Amino acid sequence: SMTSHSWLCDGRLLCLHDPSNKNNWKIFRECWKQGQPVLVSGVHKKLKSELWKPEAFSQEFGDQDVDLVNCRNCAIISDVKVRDFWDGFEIICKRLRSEDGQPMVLKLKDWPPGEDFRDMMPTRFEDLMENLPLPEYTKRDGRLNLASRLPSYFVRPDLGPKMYNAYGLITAEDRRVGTTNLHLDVSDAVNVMVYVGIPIGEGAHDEEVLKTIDEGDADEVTKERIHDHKEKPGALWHIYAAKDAEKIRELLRKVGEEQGQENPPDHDPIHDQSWYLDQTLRKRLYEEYGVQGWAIVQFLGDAVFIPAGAPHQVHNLYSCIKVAEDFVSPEHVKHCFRLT
Ligand SMILES: CNCc1ccncc1
Ligand SMILES: [Cl-]
Ligand SMILES: [Cl-]
Ligand SMILES: [Cl-]
Ligand SMILES: [Cl-]
Ligand SMILES: [Mn+2]
Repeated sequence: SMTSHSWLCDGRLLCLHDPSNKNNWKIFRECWKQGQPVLVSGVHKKLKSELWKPEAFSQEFGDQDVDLVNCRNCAIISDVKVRDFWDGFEIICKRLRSEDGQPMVLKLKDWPPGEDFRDMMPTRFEDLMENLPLPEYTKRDGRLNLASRLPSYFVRPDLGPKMYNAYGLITAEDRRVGTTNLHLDVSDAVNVMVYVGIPIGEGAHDEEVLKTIDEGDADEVTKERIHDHKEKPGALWHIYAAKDAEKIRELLRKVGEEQGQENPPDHDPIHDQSWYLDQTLRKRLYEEYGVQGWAIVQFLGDAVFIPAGAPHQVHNLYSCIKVAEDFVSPEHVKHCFRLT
């Protein structure tokens, strides 16, 4: 039967089932006040699906200049055309190649650039903002969004949304690599998976995707969404409570030292955005520091709510289009305050 919600991560993660249910706030707010992330499924069904395809982005915007990142070695590919990224999104034999002759795993950097999303893509902007879940929190003028209401004593988020476009990681070696490394944001955010691209030509790597989710520490209820409902999995997240950020810094300082980095004892390895916590680092965090995280698989249409100050990392399983909006909830406004 249709139900209001369910639990993931063995009861530690709320999953809301209907993105436009006017009563969601009653379940949401209790979980949110405790510093937990929240998942809302089904947002894809509310969107105009023709607006969120890689072929449309290539056709409409393909002549713009951009930089890309090689996810495997963090190298920048400077001043290429945006079509060079999009035309390889699903067709592997069209991807830019590394010196070694392999197709590259690429991320499109800062596109649309800065705050231009609304000006460049006015129809996409309308379609996203009108269909965000928890609208009193997430809309620019929502009754519980303080972004437009705070003085300069608080860091205000840039006008959004922001897009995250990147290929899926492929090999066993790629399992230890991040699409986006561990970092934190001083505002809350909602991140929506608007498109998942399962490739062709080398499209058959369905079994390395299961070993990544399994080793990623994903829960048994999550593994059932694949095998039983045939939903398309985009990305594996790890999120940590804001209260655990300093223990995470202590671990990454210890590991930097062991790997012979030379860092001052105050340096911030989370702000550096230089680490991805692989299965080894996540076990060590748990055992040596007492810190447990939320391992989340974001499927097509899943909205991930990320609390202000919560460290998080993302590993694309397949090619993804994500769109995120920043907001400032009253629950987490401490995280953006400039004093004490
Ligand atoms: C896939 N999204 C990448 C991302 C970057 C920063 N924060 C959250 C997500
Ligand atoms: Cl548009
Ligand atoms: Cl709401
Ligand atoms: Cl990064
Ligand atoms: Cl908090
Ligand atoms: Mn982030």
